[PDB]
Amino acid sequence: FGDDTDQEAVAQMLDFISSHTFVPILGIHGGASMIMADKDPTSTFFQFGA
Amino acid sequence: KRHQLNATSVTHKPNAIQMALSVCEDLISSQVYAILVSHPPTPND
Ligand SMILES: *[C@@H]1O[C@H](CO)[C@@H](O)[C@H](O)[C@H]1NC(C)=O
Repeated sequence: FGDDTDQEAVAQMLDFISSHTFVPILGIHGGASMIMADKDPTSTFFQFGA
Repeated sequence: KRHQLNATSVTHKPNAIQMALSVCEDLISSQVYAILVSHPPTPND
């Protein structure tokens, strides 16, 4: 996943999706690249941020 | 009556993705100002 918006919450949504769909998701740019504190243990969401 | 304030509600959905889809689809479309959320009787974290 890679977006252009600066909205942080989008990243959160991706993690939630990874919690339910059990599909790996990679952040690239924009909101997705924003690093969240702690993801759900079931979620398999990864990001390129720091 | 204490002192122009509508209200809407919906039950919990079995699927979290379906619950989120219903949420905005119904709650957001009505342009609400806040959402009241409570845990179901089932013991799901
Ligand atoms: C108040 O909310 C209810 C909830 O379904 C909705 O049906 C109704 O249209 C709302 N009132 C008005 C006049 O918008």
